[PDB]
Order: sequence, then C-alpha cells, then structure tokens
Amino acid sequence: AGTINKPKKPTSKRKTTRLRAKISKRAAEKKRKERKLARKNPEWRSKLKKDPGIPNLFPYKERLLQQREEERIRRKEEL
Amino acid sequence: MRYIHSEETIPVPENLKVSIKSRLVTVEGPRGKLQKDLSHIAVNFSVVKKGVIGLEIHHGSRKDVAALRTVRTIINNMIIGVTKGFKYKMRYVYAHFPINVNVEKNAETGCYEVEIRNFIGEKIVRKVVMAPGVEVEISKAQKDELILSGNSLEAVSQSAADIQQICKVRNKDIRKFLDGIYVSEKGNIV
Amino acid sequence: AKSARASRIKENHQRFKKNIAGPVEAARLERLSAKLMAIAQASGVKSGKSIGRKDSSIVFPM
Amino acid sequence: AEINVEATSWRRVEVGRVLKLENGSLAAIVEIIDHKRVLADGPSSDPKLATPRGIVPLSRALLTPIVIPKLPRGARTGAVKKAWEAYGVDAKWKETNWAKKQLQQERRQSLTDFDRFKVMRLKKQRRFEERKALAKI
Amino acid sequence: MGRLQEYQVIGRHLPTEANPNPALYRMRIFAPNEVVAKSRFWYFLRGLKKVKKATGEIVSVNVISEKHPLKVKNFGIWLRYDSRSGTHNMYKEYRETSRVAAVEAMYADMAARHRARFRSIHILKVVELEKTEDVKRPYIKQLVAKNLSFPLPHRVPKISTKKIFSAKRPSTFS
Amino acid sequence: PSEAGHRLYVKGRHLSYQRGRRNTHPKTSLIKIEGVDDTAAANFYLGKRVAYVYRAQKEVRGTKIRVIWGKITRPHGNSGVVRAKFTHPLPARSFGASVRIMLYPSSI
Amino acid sequence: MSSFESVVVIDGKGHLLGRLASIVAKQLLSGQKIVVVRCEALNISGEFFRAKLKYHAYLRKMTRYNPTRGGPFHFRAPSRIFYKAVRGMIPHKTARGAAALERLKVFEGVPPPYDKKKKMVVPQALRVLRLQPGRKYCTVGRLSHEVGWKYQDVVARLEERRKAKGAAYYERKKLAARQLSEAKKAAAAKVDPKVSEALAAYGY
Amino acid sequence: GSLAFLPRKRAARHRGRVKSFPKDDPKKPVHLTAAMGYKAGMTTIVRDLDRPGAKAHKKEVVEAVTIIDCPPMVVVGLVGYIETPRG
RNA sequence: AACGCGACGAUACUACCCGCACGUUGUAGACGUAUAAGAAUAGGCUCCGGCCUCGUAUCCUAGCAGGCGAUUCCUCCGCCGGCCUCGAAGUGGCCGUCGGUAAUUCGCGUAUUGCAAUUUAGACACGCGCGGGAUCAAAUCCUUUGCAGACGACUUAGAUGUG
Repeated sequence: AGTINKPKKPTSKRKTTRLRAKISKRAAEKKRKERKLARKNPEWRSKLKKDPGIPNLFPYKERLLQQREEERIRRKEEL
Repeated sequence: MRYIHSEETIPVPENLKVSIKSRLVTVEGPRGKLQKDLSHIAVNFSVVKKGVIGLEIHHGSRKDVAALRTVRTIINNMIIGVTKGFKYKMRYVYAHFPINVNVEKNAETGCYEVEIRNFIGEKIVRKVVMAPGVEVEISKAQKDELILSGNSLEAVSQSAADIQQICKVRNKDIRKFLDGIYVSEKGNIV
Repeated sequence: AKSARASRIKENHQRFKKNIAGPVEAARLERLSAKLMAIAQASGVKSGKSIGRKDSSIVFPM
Repeated sequence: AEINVEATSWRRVEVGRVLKLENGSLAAIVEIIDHKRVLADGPSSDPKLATPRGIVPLSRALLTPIVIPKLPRGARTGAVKKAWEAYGVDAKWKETNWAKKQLQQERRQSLTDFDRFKVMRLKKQRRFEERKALAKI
Repeated sequence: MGRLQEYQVIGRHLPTEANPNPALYRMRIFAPNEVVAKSRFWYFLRGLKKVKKATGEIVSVNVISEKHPLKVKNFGIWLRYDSRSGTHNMYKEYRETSRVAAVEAMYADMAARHRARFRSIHILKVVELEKTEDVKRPYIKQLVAKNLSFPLPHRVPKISTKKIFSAKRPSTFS
Repeated sequence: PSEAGHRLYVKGRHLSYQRGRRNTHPKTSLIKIEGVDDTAAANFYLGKRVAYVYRAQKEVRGTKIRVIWGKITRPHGNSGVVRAKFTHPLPARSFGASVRIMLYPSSI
Repeated sequence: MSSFESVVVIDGKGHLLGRLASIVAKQLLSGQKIVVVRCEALNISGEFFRAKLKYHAYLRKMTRYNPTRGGPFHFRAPSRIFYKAVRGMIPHKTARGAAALERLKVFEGVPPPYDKKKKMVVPQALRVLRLQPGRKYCTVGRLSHEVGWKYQDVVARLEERRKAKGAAYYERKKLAARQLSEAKKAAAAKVDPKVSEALAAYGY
Repeated sequence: GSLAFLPRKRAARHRGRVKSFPKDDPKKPVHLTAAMGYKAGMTTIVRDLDRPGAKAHKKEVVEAVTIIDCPPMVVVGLVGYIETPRG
C-alpha cells in the first residue's frame, strides 16, 4: 500500500473521558457477571490438583526422588 | 542469548592480495581488482594463519552471528571473481521473427551496450547498458547465444537479468508465445 | 490513454530530444551565435585586477 | 598469499588482567562472573592502589595494559599477592601513561594560591626561552 | 527483589491441653526484613498446614548468611509461577556469588521475561550446582568455558550529565 | 600594564522563581552557579552574598546602576542549583540574566 | 561543567534531532545564545520511511478555507525542521519564549562567519554514543531533499570548498606544531636547571 | 475554473517577468535568451502546408498571425548572480 | 512575506563622509564573554619516535583600575600604509614606519574610600558638538493619457521637444 507517500487519517489515541467511564463501567459489569456465574457453578470441583512434579532438567532429580521415597518409607514404619 | 564469541574463516589462494581497511575490502588478483564497502555490518577482521582470514563478532545475537555467514560468502565470491571469473550464457529463441542482437563497446563511460531488434516483429529498439566491467560477446559456437562475463558476480548476474526483463512479452499467451532471451548456463570463465 | 507524465512517454520524448530535435536546434544556435559574435566584435590594487572591497546580521553582536 | 588487516586491537578481560577503578585503585581479575561483572582483588601494599576482594562491574572499571602472566583461576588473596609482587605490578603501573596523568592531576589540585603565582612566574621564564627559539626557526 | 536475606523461620501452633509440644515447623524465606519474613511464614503455612496466626507462635527468626560470599557459584532455581493459563514449572540457572543474589536476579528476570510478580512466584528449590556438567542452560555453559576471555567492543564513555558541551568528539574504543 | 582581570565574584544566572507545576512564588529564586554541578559543591556557597546589578534611566545619587541584595539559602535539587532570597523579589523579566555571587561572608 | 559563553556553536552532524533540540531549548531559556550549523547532517533514529511517513502526514494538515493565513506552514529546509522541534519545546506564545528564540540561529552548512570558529558537540545527543549498533537511522538532509528542499547540491558544493580550505589550514597547523615542539626542545636545554624541576614538582 | 491561477489579482507590474530562463550548460555557444517587442495587431496569411500525415498536406491553409514590432534593443549593462543556500 | 533578502541610481536642507568630545540616550543582560582540521566509532592521530578513557586541556594571566625613574630585553600587542587575499549573510596574511611592552632585578609613590556597600570601566546603536572634506535631489497634489478603472490604484505625457 502507498501509506508512506499518501498517509491516511490518523487513529487518535487521545482517550475521551466519555469512553473511559463507559470503558470502566463495562469492566465492572463484566467482573460482576463472572462472580455471579461462578456462584451458579454447575461444574465439579475437586480437592487435589494436578501437580506437574519436578522438572526433568533439574540436575538433582535422582537425589530428590530418592529423598522423597525414603521419606515415605520411614514415616510409614514410624506411623 | 548474547553469544560471547562466534567466528568464521575465509581461506585465500596464493595468487591473491586481500587489502582490507576498516571495513572496505579490496581483493587484487590475476584477472583484476575488486572493491566493496561493508561498514554496514559489525564485524572484526583478523589474520589467524598465513593464508586464512578470520572474521568474528563479540556479544551478538543470532541475527548478528548469522550475518557473518553472508560476509564470508561475499568476500569468497570476490576471491573467485579475481581468480576464475564468472560467465553467464544467454540463449534467445523465437518462432517467426528472428531476434537481432547487436553488441558494441562505446568509448565514453566505457560500457558495453546490447541492442535488441525484431522481438515478435516489434519496431522498437531496446537498448540495455551493461554494468561496468561486464564484457558481452556473441559466441560463434552455438546459434543465438550471448556470453556475458566479468569479475563481479553481482554485476554479471544483474546485467543478465536486465536483458531478460526487457524482452518480456505482454498481453499475450505465455503458453503460446515462447520468444525471449533466457539465461542458459552459469559458471566460471576458467 | 497514457498520461503526459507517463514514464514511457518521457522515454520516447527523451529519444526525440536527442536524435531529432537536438541536431536541428544545435545548428540553429550556431547560426544565431555567429550573428551575435559579429555584432559584439564590431599593480593589482591600482588596476582592479586584485579584487578588493567596494567603496540584520548573521552573528550575535559581541 | 598477502593479507593485511587493520581493524581493531582491543584489550580482553581475562584472569590476570589488572583493571583500574574510578578511585585510582587497581585490581586483578580472578574470575569472570558474566559479560558484565568480574571478581577481582587488589593486594597492593600501597593504600592508594589497594582494592578489597569483591565483585567489580566492568562499567565502573578500565582495562590497564598489564596482565599477570599465569595467574590461576579462582586464586585467593595469598596466591594473587604472590604474583602481584613477583611481576612487579606497582612498578609497571607507575610507568604507565595513565598513572603519570593521574599524578599530574594530583599535583595540580594540591596547588595553593602562592604556588599558582610561582607557576605563572616560572612558566613565563620558560616561555621567554621558548619564544626566542621559535623566532629562529 | 529489593535487598533480600535468607531467613530461618520456625513456628508452631499454640500448645493446648490436648496437644502439648507441637510440631515446630520450619521454612527458609527470602524477604527484605523480618516483618515480611514472618508474614510469608504464616501465608505459606495457612496453605500447606492448618495453623493460623491467631493460634500460632513464632519460635525463632534467624538470618542465614552465605558461607563463601567470595566464590563464584552456579545456582539452579526450580520455581512455579501462575499466569492467566495456570501454574507452570520452570528450571533456571543463575551465575552469582550468593543465594540472595541469585534469587534477586530471578525476580528481575521473571518480571522482565514473563511479567511475573512477587505474589505470583513460588520458589520451590534453590541449589548450588556442585560441579560443572550439572549446568544445562547454554548461557551459563558459555561462561564456564575453558580460558574465557572476551573484548568489550563499542564502550560508551561516562561523561558527566552536567557537562553539556564537549570540545572533542568522544571515542568508543577504551 | 596589568592586562589581567578584576573578578572577585562567581558568575550566576537567575533561572526562575520557586514554582510548582502552576503556581510560582517570587519570594524565593533559583540561581545557577557557574561550575557548580552537585549539592556538595553548592554547600560552599550557602550564606553568600548575591547581588543583581542592573541599569536604570534616571541618575539618583551619582549612578544609574541599582542593586538588589540577597543571600544563597539552600541547594535546590541535585544539579547544583541553589535557592536565593533577596531583599525584594527579582523583576521576573530577569529570568536568564546574570547575577553576582560574592565570596563573602567567608569561612575559609 | 556548566560554563557560560558568548555563543556556543554546535556542530549538528551526527546528532539526534529531538535530543539536541531539548538540550538547546533549555540553554536558550537559561539565557545562552546557541548557533547550530550543518542541520542537513542531523540524524533521526529509526528507519528512513518512518521519517518520510511522518512528514507526509504533516503535509496533510492544512487549513481548508484559506491556506495563505493560519494554516501550518510546512518548511522543507533542514534547519527549519530542527527549528520546528525547538519551537515546540519553547513557550513561543509568550514574551519570554520569543526572547529565547532570538538567541537561536540555525544554518545549512557552515557559513563563512562560523567556518573559522570552534564547533562544540553535545555527547548526550551524539548518535554514536546513544543508538544501539544494529538500529537504523536517517539524515535530515535526505528527508528534506525528498519533500521539496531545493538547495541540497548547492550546500554540498560549498562544503567541498570549505573542506578544501580546511585542508590547507591543517597543513599550516601541523607545521606550527612541529615548529613548536622543536622550539620547546631547544629551549628546554637552555632555560635553566632549577626552573625545570620546580615546574615538574608542580605538575606543569 | 482552474486553481492553478487562483489569486486572480492584477499583475504587480505592467511588463511581466520571465521567471525562468532555460537551463545553462557551458558546452553551447554564447547566446542571448529573451527580447522585447510591442504588439501591433493581427493579420491573415496563406501557408503552403508540408505536414506529412495531415489532411491538409500539400495544400494551402489560411491562418491567423500576430505582428510584434521589434526595434533593436540597446545593451547598457551587465549583472552577475551567485548561488546561495537561500537561492 | 504588505514586520524576508540582494544589487544599483540619484539623495536639497537636516547634516553625507572622516577625526575625537561627551552623553545625567537605548539595549531578554561584557567583566579573559580567548580556543576553525576533516573523517571513522568493530577505529583514529602522528613530528613516523610514538600516541588516544579524561577540555579537571591549551593559550593568556604580576605592576597607582595598574604611576614615575632605572636595570635589563628583542618577546608580545596596536595604528597606519604597500602587495595580495577573503562573496554562503564577505576578511585575514606578509612586509615597512611609528607607539607601547617585568624575561631578571631594584628605588621612589599608594595611607584618610576610616571594618563591606555594582570594583558607575565592554560592544553595538542613537544624539549632541567642534574642524577637515564632499554634494546642490526627488516624490505627491495639479493638467493629461486609456494599454487601466466602482473609488483609490495603474500605463502614460507635461522644462524647447521626433513636445
């Protein structure tokens, strides 16, 4: 396109205060609808979340998993 | 990622003279002299051994490191040009109207001129002025063949492109009208 | 149609100015200049050869 | 094959390279942390040229033309001090152009009002001989 | 972020008649001061365990200082940050002199690269890589190279910002 | 022939009044002392005489030059600019005009 | 170090247009006279077509009813492009602002009054000290030539004449410096012993 | 109408200025460029046309011509101009 | 551009030019208002020895606001001329005359402005005075013209003439 040689009308970034109140009212209204919809919540919520676990690139995943495994065993025999 | 060091090498043959100022590279060879300014690229030039030129950049990004690959081949092309040269061979074909090609060398500006006549019978005379240092001859080895040679690959290749574009058919059928001037072979003079 | 500022028309005019109009106007200028040639030919400080000084501003007044 | 290149000759930050700080003190590079920082130590006996062992940013430092030849990487204060005295870093630094300029600055700052008058009077006598010599040539 | 020190915080649930001598939990917390250090202890404990501030008690707050703040070390930080999508694991490496220096760099780096905030980042593990060959990230790997030495091209000199006018054009070579 | 100077004072420039974004206060002025680039350097000049010397039309008591006397009170900002309090506020047409900073009352 | 001068002649070559203008504007309001030379060698950061795009958008803005009066008068000369930047940096609709502008002078090239004066430089506005090495930049002289400036070639020819005279002046200059060093060497062996260490001990 | 002649005001002068002389190169011989005359009127002529490709080729055409009285001009001075960044 | 600029012609008085005498004259603001290479910044300068972060550098810088007389010195500054050079909004160099001149060292003088009070001191422009040189002008109204015209404006012509 010949934008450099013949530029068109600029798109003003000067915010008008009419939009700003109108833009803030919608943000408030939209936030309220999320909270109301999350209250109806016809959807199952569990307790334990999916823990991604130790990353593979961690250089000491051997020692940490060995540490955790022996932590379980010693606690199990103590309890 | 800001790689600390990255380097490349350009081996030179025995019969060359690579004189490189700040970033102006001059390569003298048996065929002649080539020159080129590459101050637009941040590169550190050095001599690593007897006959290999080292170019390196410190603390650059992948864009800056990759730019060294372009510099290596450009200077290498100027090395080839002064040693072996470049040669482009063009063939012009026609169906009914034989294309007339005239090659002359003029004293002023010292440049070769290629004049094309009778392209699909047109009466216009198309004149293309070759880049300086580009020699054009009509070969007496194959019919309708034009040899284009010189020391600079860019000048030889661009001049060959100029001839091809000017003899381009217009408002006709590509599948039916096959006339034109096309690059046939590319290589070195030696 | 092709405009008066078309690239192709300028190229054709340039050839016409160089190959047809040029020689004719050059011959005309030679004859005219010859006629005006015919009509016209019909110490440094003390002589003026040393060109010296005859008889708002750019800098700030110090 | 003839190649002549005149591009640039930088000074490299390396283990053994002694660098000058803004304080006028010196410190030899012992370890390179990254491209913007190094670990240095100035064991000079001169209090003015001394620097505690620690991290120095390279923006705050200047590279001197002196390099301790075979300073080990990670060398502690005892090892660095042994190389500092053996190479004679203090003597070589005193011979550098940077130290001469710094010394010239220090003398000029300490000038008192009476000394400035003496400098002016003594310079005019020196200038008188300089002018007579320049007149001949 | 800020200036940080490692804090050893030991806290316990308030001893009741049924449960004397409670568990005495412990954490290591990076905080600018002791007031923030105790707050993070109870915020973390309120999530993990069921011990609250009202029924809690801080046993000790201690500063862990680095054993060798003059030895250059490579650190590996395993952290979790939550974004608009969810909670993500990432492992990153920092070449520094102290753990507090490594953690401060991490907060700056996560803010610069992912716009992550302090309230969004959980520091799961900071470890000294005891030897090379434990360095996985290429940016650290290049710094631990053999005989590392580099120039400093295009060094801009430091001119006083109040020295508006200079008689000579500066040089960027030393 | 002395061919020397007679300057016993440090040169300054009257920049502006002590002002906010909109409101300006003529009672206090801002002075740029030549060669003063930091607050430490400005501390030398606190309590020093500063005189604004200007020329008038009518000769009153043997001269056409009038003087407004003031003091350097405190540094302003971090760039060596100082604050000055005069007997009368400066004419406000003298923004960017020379002032004289005397070396007395001296303590060195 | 904040020195005051009669007039500071700034060599505009290699300077970023906006950063020079902000520094120039502050000096004018402080009461210092500024002369900027070689405005055609000024630099604007970014790519060239972005600078061209901005000026073409500037050409769009024109008064509808009568372009002769009131409308934005678009100046194509390189110095007036710099002057526009400085004017927007100065409250030119006040008596104080107009007085500040009277302390400013802008030129293409180096007019003969100023070709023999010392050209200062502003490090905070120098392109080589400010721009990242890979970034692009454009020259005000090139943009001016493409929007209607008629005197690019004439200014270029005068620079060639100016620098040819500068070459002769520098050859004379090197001769004097060579003679000064020789005279200094000859006098140093004849002035006095005792004076010599007195100067050296004082740093001179 | 045309906006290329928009300020339809009376001419500032009765004479009229050239406003552009043809571009000069040193290769051509020395010559003058302009001259003055006084408008006399109009008259009709018959021209033997020699326009190849026209309908009136090898035919007689009647055309209108204007006569300008041109007494010789007297050269009484010389002016020199220099190139400046301001024109 | 009716508040942008250049070249040229003739300028009566007033005072046009030159010299010095001052102004109870105006200045968005003297007080050493000192300082010319060009070009690159992943390079440059050189005396070709070497040198380059750094103008915190170079020059000038002493004397009743800067006296008088020496001792001693050919160093620096200024005015005039002659030869040239400077046109982008126009100057500097060389030579000669004359005047001044601590690089060294003295003798005489400073007081009383009374313990500080802008150390009234520069440049430009403007005006008033003398004494030397120089010049003796135009425009408008008016009558007229119609290449012009609402009115102004404009193209013309009015002094001896191709009126």
